[PDB]
Amino acid sequence: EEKRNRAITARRQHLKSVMLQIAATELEKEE
Amino acid sequence: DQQAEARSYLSEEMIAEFKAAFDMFDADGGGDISVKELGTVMRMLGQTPTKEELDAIIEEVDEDGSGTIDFEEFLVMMVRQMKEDAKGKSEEELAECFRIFDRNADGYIDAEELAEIFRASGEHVTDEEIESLMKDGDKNNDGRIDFDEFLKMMEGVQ
Ligand SMILES: [Ca+2]
Ligand SMILES: [Ca+2]
Repeated sequence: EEKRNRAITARRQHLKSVMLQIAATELEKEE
Repeated sequence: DQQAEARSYLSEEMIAEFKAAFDMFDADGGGDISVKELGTVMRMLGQTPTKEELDAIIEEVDEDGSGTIDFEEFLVMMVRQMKEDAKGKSEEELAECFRIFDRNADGYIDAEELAEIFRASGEHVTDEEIESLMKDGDKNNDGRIDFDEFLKMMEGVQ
């Protein structure tokens, strides 16, 4: 019940970490 | 007063979890907990202030000095701490991610642009996922997210 939301926030925090990578990666290829 | 802000700054599932821990140390059942329990409750929800920092906090929230704090007080503070403790990218680097994310360059990142992001990743982001990311990120509710809103959402992220 509250375990889910714990997971929900986790997954979300993770995706944001991914965003930063995708961005970073793409910013290097710009060379 | 300046509470609803702190409430807004936190997601739905966060305030839902924070309560859980809070309520946990609330025997009085009065939506109240002892300041001698703060440090430990804050530990359950990720925060790790140094004992000296926990003392500062206790001084701020409980100024009049009764030895307890409510949940709205917990919120307002938890949020400030979360922010203070932040250790994410700076403005400069975060703005560059932004322009990578804003394909049409309208000053926003929209639902569609959002899913356009995880495509470069080998992950599977559900429709709701995309919607929740935008949900917590969306604060004026314009349906999208601007830079300043992108900052908050990226606050101390690794
Ligand atoms: Ca855009
Ligand atoms: Ca918005």
